[PDB]
Amino acid sequence: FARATKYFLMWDFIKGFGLGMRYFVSPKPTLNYPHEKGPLSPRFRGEHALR
Amino acid sequence: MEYLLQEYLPILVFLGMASALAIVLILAAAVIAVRNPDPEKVSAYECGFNAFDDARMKFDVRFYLVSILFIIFDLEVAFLFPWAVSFASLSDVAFWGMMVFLAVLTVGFAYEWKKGALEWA
Amino acid sequence: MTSLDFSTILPEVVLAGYALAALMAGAYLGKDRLARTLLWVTVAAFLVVAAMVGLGNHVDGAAFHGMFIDDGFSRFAKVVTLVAAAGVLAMSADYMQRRNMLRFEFPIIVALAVLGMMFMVSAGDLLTLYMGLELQSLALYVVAAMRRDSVRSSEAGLKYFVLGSLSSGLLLYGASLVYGFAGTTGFEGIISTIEAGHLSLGVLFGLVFMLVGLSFKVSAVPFHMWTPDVYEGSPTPVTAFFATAPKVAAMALIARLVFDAFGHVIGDWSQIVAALAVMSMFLGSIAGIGQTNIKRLMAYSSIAHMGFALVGLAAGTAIGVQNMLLYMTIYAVMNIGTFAFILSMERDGVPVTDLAALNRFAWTDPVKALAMLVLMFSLAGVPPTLGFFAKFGVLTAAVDAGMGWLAVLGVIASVIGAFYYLRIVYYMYFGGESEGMTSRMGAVQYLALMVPALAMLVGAISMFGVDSAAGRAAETLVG
Amino acid sequence: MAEFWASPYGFALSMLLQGLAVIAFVMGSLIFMVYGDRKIWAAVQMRRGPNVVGPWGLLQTFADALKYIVKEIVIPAGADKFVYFLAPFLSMMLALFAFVVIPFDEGWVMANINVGILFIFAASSLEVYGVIMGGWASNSKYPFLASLRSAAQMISYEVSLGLIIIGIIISTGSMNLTAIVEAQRGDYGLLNWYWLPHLPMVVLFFVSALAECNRPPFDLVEAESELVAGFMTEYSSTPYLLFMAGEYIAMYLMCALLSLLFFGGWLSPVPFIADGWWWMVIKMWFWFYMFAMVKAIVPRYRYDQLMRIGWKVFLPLSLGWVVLVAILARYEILGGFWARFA
Amino acid sequence: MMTFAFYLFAISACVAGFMVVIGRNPVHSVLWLILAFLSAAGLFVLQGAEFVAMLLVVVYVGAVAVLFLFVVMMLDVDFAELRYLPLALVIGVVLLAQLGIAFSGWTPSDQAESLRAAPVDAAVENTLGLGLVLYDRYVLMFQLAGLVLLVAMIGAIVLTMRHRKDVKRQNVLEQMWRDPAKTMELKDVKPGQGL
Amino acid sequence: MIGLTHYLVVGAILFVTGIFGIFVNRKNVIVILMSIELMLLAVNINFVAFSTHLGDLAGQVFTMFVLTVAAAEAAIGLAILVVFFRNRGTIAVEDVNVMKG
Ligand SMILES: [Ca+2]
Repeated sequence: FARATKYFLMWDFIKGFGLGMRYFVSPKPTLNYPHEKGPLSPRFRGEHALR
Repeated sequence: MEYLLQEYLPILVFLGMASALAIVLILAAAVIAVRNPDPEKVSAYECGFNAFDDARMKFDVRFYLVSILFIIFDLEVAFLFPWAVSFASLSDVAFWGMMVFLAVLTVGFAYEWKKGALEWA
Repeated sequence: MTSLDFSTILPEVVLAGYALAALMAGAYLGKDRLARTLLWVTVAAFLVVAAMVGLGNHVDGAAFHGMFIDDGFSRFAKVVTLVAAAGVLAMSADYMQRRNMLRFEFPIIVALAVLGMMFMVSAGDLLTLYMGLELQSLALYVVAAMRRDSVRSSEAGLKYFVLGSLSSGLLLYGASLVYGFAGTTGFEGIISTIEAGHLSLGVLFGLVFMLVGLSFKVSAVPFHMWTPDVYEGSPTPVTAFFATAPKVAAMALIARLVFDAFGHVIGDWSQIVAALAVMSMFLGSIAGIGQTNIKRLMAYSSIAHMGFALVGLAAGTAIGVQNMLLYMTIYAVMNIGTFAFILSMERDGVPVTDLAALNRFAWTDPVKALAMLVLMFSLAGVPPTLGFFAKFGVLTAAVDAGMGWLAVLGVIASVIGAFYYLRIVYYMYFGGESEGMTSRMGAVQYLALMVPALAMLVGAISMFGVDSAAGRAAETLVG
Repeated sequence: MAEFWASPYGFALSMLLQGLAVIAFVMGSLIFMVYGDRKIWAAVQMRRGPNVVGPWGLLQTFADALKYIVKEIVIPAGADKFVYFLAPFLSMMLALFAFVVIPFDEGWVMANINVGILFIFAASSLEVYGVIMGGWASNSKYPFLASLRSAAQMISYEVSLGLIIIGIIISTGSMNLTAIVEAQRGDYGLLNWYWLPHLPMVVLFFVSALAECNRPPFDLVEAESELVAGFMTEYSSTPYLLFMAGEYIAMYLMCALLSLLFFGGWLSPVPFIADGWWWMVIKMWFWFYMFAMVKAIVPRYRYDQLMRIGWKVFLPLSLGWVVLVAILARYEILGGFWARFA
Repeated sequence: MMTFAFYLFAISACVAGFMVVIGRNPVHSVLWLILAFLSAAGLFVLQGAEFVAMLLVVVYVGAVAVLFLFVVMMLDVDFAELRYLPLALVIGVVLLAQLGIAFSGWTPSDQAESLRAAPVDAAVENTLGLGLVLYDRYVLMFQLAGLVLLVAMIGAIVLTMRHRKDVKRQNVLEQMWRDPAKTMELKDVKPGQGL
Repeated sequence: MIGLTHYLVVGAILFVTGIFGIFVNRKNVIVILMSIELMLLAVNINFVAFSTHLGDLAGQVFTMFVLTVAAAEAAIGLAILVVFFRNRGTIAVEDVNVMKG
């Protein structure tokens, strides 16, 4: 019954909308490539070179 | 009639206008884009492998019965539009006659539901 | 709607109320476990409604701005329809259960068909005629096709639906022309405008379209070809229904239309009705000779008998209508008796329908063959049977109207038709080598054979006021 | 100029100019709808969305549109060629065509007809034929399956769509769209709008609008994870562009209807600010924002489960509401709160 | 102009109707049929019967789509290669000619004006006018129409209803009642322990 | 100038076309159902044409009820066709022919 009542009032959809809006106004982790780059550790295996 | 000229002629005019806009958009690529068809390009898509057959075979429609009942319910609701528009002027018979009409509808709807006609074949 | 309007249509509301309540009771309290109970409550309901229609004191009138006419004519027709419908259901109950055909919705569909028939015979308006006819027709298509595993039931429904819809379209097209000419759908308005000096081709076209549309429902030639296939394909209980109640309602409707809307142009429509009657009498008689299936034979029997009934209407008189009413009453009784026997026919526990199965049946079950003998001579119109007096009445109306040529043609076709009824008697009593057909009849089905068979002889002594009742009913219509 | 604007020509030009105003608004809004739709999903998805093509990505839709104009039209070998090109044409044309009766302000309507509600229903439902015919005419299995789903979708949301709004007609006493707005005028700003007396039908209309627009959770005729692109799998370049244009124009029409039927159209939510077309556009874009947010937060139904909602939930509820509203309006319960007719 | 509007709708309907019955492609017949109904709706508007013009489109847009469903459900196996036509065209022409001759001399009865049950009022909109007579004067027909529709409901279910008993089905309410707390639980499995 | 005769002529053409569709069709029963719908559409054209030219609403009232029966007829027609297709595997008109004589 409690679960039936909450589904009638669309509570699961309301919670999703609220969660979506919390993400909506939150900072984005997106990098602004090519101006901003991902992190590389010293161990990173990239292009080969002869020293 | 004035009502026809003032209100319905614009619908006919805009029907042509919206049609012209849609047609011009199709012809834009037909005239500008490069056309280079070949047998592989124009073959049917089925995710990279050739289709087993085309789409001109019989196919069971598991909601066929609900679609038949859709036709019936469409006419039932149609009788409500003149009633709703005339609601202010309805007589006592005109009002309760609709209630009887809707009660007969609900008996039919309760019969469909109880029979199981709303579950797919 | 006034309280006087509602009182007038009360028998129809009672039937409609029962059909709705029965639908919910069947749906919610057992479905097919109530099928047998709903069938027998429907039989009681038909008889109760007939008592409301036919008993007590009645004063003729109209309701709903003349759209519904409650007169002696409509009351005569309703009673016969309801009692014939009750008889068909009662006699078929055991058969349908044994054959696993009794859905709890079958009684309800029949009840709504009868409801449509009740509005047909009381129509005082083109729209009332249409809505009553269509409620009946739609219910008849369904029961024609209700044996789902039978390809022949499916084809019977398909042929009936397509051709019934075509006839309905022709009826509507003529009804639209009549409305355009007269400016109204009410028959009292229509009759006043359709008169000798004002019959344009348009309004005469309307009458032809309406007449042809209706003449389909009584299987008048050449609007008959549906009948043999539909009679054969549909379940025998449903065939028995088609043969009795719809034909009575449809015949009364035609009389209602031609007298209450076209009553001042009798000369114009009488000739058309006569031509339909002639073609139906001869084709039904001639085509019946070539039948080996008993159900398909009854269709041609039905077509020929409707031709004779149309002879009474072609007279265009109160006596013609009176005798058409009596003819339809006697015809319905005869078909109830015959289809009671046809339902019983079976070999090795499966139903059988071929005529050769009747060979030497009189030496298997003497009383049933004797009943069948009286019915076949009654259908052939041979004295002393009540079937003869039915033909005598319509022939009397024809001669009375200066249409002896029609009466002469009618009796000649009767002679040709008498052959295939005589042949059934020949098979039963001195036919060829027997294949073991047995007649399985319960008490109710048994009485559905004997009582109509007795009525064919007892009715020869006294009609018990039915002939006098038909005369009063005809007067209210014709005036 | 008076000698001109009274003539047949000045009358003929007036209609054409009015028609261009509608096309300009609907097509111009289409630039920002596709952009705004994508920006809203991205914001909910911890990302940016289009932000490089023009300032903050604001020219993205121009780039997309132009790309299709110079993209090759591929015609499937086995396709029914006339019906193949008729389907996209109907999809875009009819959605735009429905706006001919949409009012945006007092007197800002191209066609002020008495049956405006029914005309909307006629045009929007006929638009579904583009999806049904587009899928079938391609003559391949995935578009064929989507074609049947489109017919199923119509049967699901239309059976109760009429009933959902019958209450608003009862309260108004008219099917004229302008009349419905005027019935929501009063001394209490937004408290006179129909969303309040018909609160249940706002939910039912919004959900039905999502299904009518093939939008999540009812994006079943495309359904990428099941059908590759559904009815559009075999369409390219501008014919494909027309299907997307029609999808957004149909969505924009539902945003107009939501605002007209339930939120007073161009009326001001507060008494002290003036009424005008600005309120209509603000409400239309709020409801578009709701369309975009839903796409970002819901999964997809099975199309048999959509049919359950239409027939076993919406149909009994809308039917019950119509009867309830009729009683409340007939007896003027709460002093004609549901009886706005004169 | 009214003349141009009539012939646009008139030619469209008559041509569309012909294409419905003589074309060999059943899906093309479906699309011709909807064009005929739209064209007839255009004619109805010209005459001022706007409600039945709009009602006709609303009803038959859905109904024609259902017809498409049955065409593809029962599609013939010879789609790629999909009579007494000469005599039939002769009887059709004869019937059409007879109707044209009857309509040449059409004139209503001189009493037709006085017999109108529901005279039209110029100041009343079409939908309101119909609503004033449909549910009061024609209340008996209104109720019979409901029963006509009920018979169709019963018949369709009686004739055709059946359900596959070999496919997997879910009860939606039982799906929505599934409690995650009850359906999943954590177990303390000791090292070396199997089932 | 468009008068009543113009609409009656259109109605007559559609009516004869719909009747023609029934008795010339061989390959599909659904197309017969379409022809029946054409025939009933022609009837409504007559009723609407007579209604508006007489200044009477009865013909428009009649049209609403013709649509009601048309809807019921289509529902039952398709249902009967479904049971035939299940029993025969075809819906060709020429295959509805087992009963004859
Ligand atoms: Ca009379």
